[PDB]
Amino acid sequence: GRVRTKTVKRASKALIERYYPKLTLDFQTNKRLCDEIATIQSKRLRNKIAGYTTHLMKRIQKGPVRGISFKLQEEERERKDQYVPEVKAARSNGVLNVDNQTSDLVKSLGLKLPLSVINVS
Amino acid sequence: VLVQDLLHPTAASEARKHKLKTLVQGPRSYFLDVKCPGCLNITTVFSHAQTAVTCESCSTILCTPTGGKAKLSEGTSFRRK
Amino acid sequence: SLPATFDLTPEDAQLLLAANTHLGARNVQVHQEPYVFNARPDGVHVINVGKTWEKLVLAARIIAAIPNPEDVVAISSRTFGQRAVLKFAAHTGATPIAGRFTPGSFTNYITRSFKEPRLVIVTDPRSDAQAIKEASYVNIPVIALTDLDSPSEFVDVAIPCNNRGKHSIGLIWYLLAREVLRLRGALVDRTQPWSIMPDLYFYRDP
Amino acid sequence: GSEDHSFRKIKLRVDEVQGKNLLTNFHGMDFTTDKLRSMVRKWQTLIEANVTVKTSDDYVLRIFAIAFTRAQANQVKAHSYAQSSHIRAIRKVISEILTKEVQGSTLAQLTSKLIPEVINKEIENATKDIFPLQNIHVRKVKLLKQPKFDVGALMALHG
Amino acid sequence: SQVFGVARIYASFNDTFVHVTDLSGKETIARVTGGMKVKADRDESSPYAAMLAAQDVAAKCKEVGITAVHVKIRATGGTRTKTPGPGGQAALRALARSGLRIGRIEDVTPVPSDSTRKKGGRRGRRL
Amino acid sequence: PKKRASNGRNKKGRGHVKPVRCVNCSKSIPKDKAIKRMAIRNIVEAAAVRDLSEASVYPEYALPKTYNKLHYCVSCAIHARIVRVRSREDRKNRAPP
RNA sequence: GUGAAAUUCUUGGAUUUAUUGAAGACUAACUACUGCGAAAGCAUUUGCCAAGGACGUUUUCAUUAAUCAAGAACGAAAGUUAGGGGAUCGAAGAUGAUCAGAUACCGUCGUAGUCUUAACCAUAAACUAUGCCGACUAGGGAUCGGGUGGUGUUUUUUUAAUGACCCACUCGGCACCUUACGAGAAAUCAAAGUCUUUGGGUUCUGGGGGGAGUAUGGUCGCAAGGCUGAAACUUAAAGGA
Repeated sequence: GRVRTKTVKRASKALIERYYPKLTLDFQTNKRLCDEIATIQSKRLRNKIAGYTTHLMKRIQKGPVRGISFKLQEEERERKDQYVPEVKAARSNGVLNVDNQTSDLVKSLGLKLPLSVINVS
Repeated sequence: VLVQDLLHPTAASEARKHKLKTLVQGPRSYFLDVKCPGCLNITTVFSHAQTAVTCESCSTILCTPTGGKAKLSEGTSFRRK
Repeated sequence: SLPATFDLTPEDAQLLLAANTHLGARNVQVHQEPYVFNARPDGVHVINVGKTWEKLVLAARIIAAIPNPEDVVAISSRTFGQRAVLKFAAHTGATPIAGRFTPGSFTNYITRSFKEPRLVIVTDPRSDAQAIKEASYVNIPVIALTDLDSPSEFVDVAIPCNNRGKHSIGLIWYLLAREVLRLRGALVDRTQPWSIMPDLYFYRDP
Repeated sequence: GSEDHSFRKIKLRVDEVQGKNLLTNFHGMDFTTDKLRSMVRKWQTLIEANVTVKTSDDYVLRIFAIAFTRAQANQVKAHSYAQSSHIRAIRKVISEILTKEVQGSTLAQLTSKLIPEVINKEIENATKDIFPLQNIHVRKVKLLKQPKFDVGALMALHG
Repeated sequence: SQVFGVARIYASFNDTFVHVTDLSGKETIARVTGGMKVKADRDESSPYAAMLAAQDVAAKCKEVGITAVHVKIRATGGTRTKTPGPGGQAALRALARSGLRIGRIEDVTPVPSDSTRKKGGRRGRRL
Repeated sequence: PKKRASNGRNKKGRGHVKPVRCVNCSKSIPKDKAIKRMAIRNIVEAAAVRDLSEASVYPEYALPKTYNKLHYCVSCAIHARIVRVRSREDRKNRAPP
C-alpha cells in the first residue's frame, strides 16, 4: 500500500495553512484549484496531494486534529477559552474550610478570615 | 547551608543531637528526691542506676537497673533533683 | 505580622468535622514535619492541631514574591485533583496543570506548555513529584501541601492536610488563596459570610 | 465427617479381629503435606517443637509444635521477624504447656484434645503475654513405647 | 455406599507406575509399569505409556470390585529432580476417565532434610 | 573487567557460605549467586480439572497445591531461558516483570 | 536418568507415601551499588572472654610522628603429618554413553579430599591488575555510623518521656552520578588532577621480544615447593588502545 509520502503530505500540510478558505471535501473541486495556487511537477503527483489534503477538512469539521493551526481554529481557542462565573466566594457551608491546625503564623501574620475547621487518626 | 551561626544555634537543634556535640558537651542524665510511701525519705537517686537503692535503711525496693534509665516501684513521688 | 479576626471565629469546630483534616494516617508518621495533639489506644496520628496557620495560608506574603497572580497556580495529577488546583487556575491567576503537569512544561529550553517561575507550590508531594526537583536545580522556590508524608528537603515550608480519599485535597487550596488575596486584591477588610460550596468546589463526574 | 479439618490424617492400627470387624486402636497423627510446606513463606521468622513423655494409659509419645511469627494488624515492614532470645523463651513455654496436656493423660482423653485443636488456643494465651503468632500446630505426633494388649482396658471403646 | 482402594502412582524419568493396593497396602493388586504398554522401549515415561496404562488400573480394579479411589503422587524424589514427570499428569486424567471415583489427592515426594551427597561431581552433569 | 558492583552475588560482612547443588547441572555452588524460584502449580492442570470436580466423590474437597523451590548453575539458568542477556545498563535494575 | 539415550535400582515390591529416628554437612529467603576487618576473610540463637573503629569532649601527655633494607605476626584453596569425622559432593580410578579416534565433554557410582583438633607449607587475576602519608581544586543527590538544632512526625495515656519517623546541619565512612577548568596513546580518571610553567614527604619495582623464573650455586620445607636468580644462544619486532 494504500502509504503516503512527504514530498506529498508536508506540500498538503503547507497548503492547508493558508487556504482553509475560494476551501473543500466534490475532492474534485480542489484538484482544479490546487493548480491555480501550487506550482506542481506532475498529472499523477497532483491527484495524490489533494486525495491527501481531503483526508483534512474530512476530519477537521469531525474535530481538532494534529500540529496544524490556521487562523480559523486558533481565535476557536480568546472564544472557547473562558470559564466559570462568580469566581470563588463559603452562604453555604458561610465560613471557608482551615485543617483546624490551620492558628499560629497567621495569628503571627492579618485582617479578617470568614475560616472553617477539626477538634481532636 | 552557605553559612550559619554555629555560635548558639537553635535550642531544637541540640535536644536531639548526640550528648557528645551540642559544641559544649553536657549530660542528659540527671537526679530524684523519693517518698517509698511509708517513710518521708529523701533519697537522692540517679536516672541511670546500674544497683536497686535501699530507701535510707524500711528495706524499700525502689528502682531496677536496665539498659539506661531506672524502672522505678508504683510508690515514689520522684520529683526531679 | 500580628494584626485581627487573621486569627478561629463562630465557625473555624463545625465544618471540617463533616469534610476530616486533623486526621493523620495508618501505621505511618514521616523524621521528613511539625505539620502529627498526642497520637489513641485503638487504631491509628487526634496530623499538631494549631500550626497549619503557621507555614496552607511564608505561604501568603512570600508571594505578597503576584503583581500578576497566571504564572499563582495549582499543581496535580489525581481524580477527586482535577476539580480544585484547573480551578485554582480560574477564580484567580493561573495555565492549569492537572490530569499534564507538562514535564519541563521546569528543566531545558525544548517543549510545549512553557517554566520560569519564583514560588510555584504543589495535593501529594504516592501525583506531583516535580516541584521538589524541576527547584533543586537553579532558582525556582516551591511550596508541599506536608502530611504525615512529604520528603521535605527543598520544598522549604509546611502545608499539611489529609488525602486518604474523600474531599480535602479538592477543597484546601481555597485557603492558600481567599487568604493570599486579603493581602492586595479585590473582595472587601468579623464577618459578612462569602457568597461557595465547600459541600462548586468534590467531583465533576465520579 | 467435617470439612474444616478437610488436611491432616489419622494413622490407626488393628489390635484384634472378630465378626469379619477389624476393632481399632489409635498409631498416630499426620499433617496434609503441602499445607505444611505452603504455610511457610519467604520473608518471615520460622520456629521449633519438641518434648517426649510417659502419658498415666502408660503410652510413650513424641510430638511436632511448629509455629510461626505473624505481623501486626498495621505493620510497615516488608515482613515480621523474631529477635532470638524471645524465641528461646518461645520454645520453653511450649514444652510445659505440652507435658502438663499429656499428664492429664490417656490416649483416648488425649485424642479429643487433638481433634478440636484446643492446645492450639492454649498456646497463643501463654504467648501473647510476651508475641504475635499464627498457623501454631500439633504438624504431627508418633508412637514409640506402647505397653501391653489389655483387650478392654481397648472392647472399653465400643458398644 | 462405596469401597476405597488407594492408588500407589509415581513417575520420575524414563518410567512411571500405576499401582493399586488395600488402603493399608501390606497387600497389593494390579500393578502396571510404563515399558509394558509400549514395545518401542524408547519412551518407557510417555504421556501416552501412562495413559494406555492407567486403563489397566480400572480393568483390574473394576474386576475385583474397586468401585472407587484415594491418590498418590511421588516424584525420583530422594536426593532426585521432586519434579513429577509426564506420567503423573496423563494418568491422574485417564484415571478420572475410567469411571473412577476420585478422593483425597496429595503429593508424597520424598523430601529430604539434606545430607546424602548428590551425584555428578562438583563441576556437574554435562553433552 | 571489573563486570557488577556486588561482584556476581550477595556477599557482605559475610566471608565464606554453605553451597547448594543444582536441580538440573546437578554442579556446585554458593547460596548467594544460586537464582531461586517457587514453580507452584495445581497437580490436577487446566484441561482436566473440569473430569476431576466431576467424577470425585466430593460434593466439591478443594484442589490442593504442589510446593517447591528450585536451584540453579548460572550456565543452565541461560541455556534454559530463565534469566537471559540483559544490554549493560539493563542490568543494574530488579523487578519480577 | 537424559540433547536422545544406555549402564543403574525393579517378590530380595523398588520409584512414590506417612511419620519418626540416627548421623556428620551447612547457615537459605531476608541479602543490598549496604555492614565491619590489616588483608585474608566474616550471616542461624545466646552467654562469657578481651579487643576496636567513628564521633563527642573549655579532659589529658606534649613532637612522641611518615614511610621503612634488616628482621617478626597473619595468609583463600589445594596439599602434607598423626588421631577423630567419614552425610553430600567428588581429581583420581572404574564405567555406559557420544565419537573417524575420545584416554574429554553427557550419565551413574566412587576412594582420597572436602569437616575438626594439633601441627607444617606462604602461594593466587592476594585485583580497584591503581603503594601509603599528607595539603588544595566543582557541582550534586542517595546511604551506614555518630553528634547538634527545629512550641520538628507519629506513638496517646493526661501532657509528656523517650523510641521509630521527617527535615535541618554537620564530622567519619562504603560507593554513585555529572562535568571537564585539568590529565592522558587513548578507553577513561575527583583522582591516573595540581608535570617540560618540569621538585610537598619517603619504601619497593621495569628498562626491546624470547631463552626462562629455567641452569646453577646459597637457602627455608618432611615432602610438594617456595624466595633468591644467570649466561650462551637466538631475534626485528612482541605489544597497548
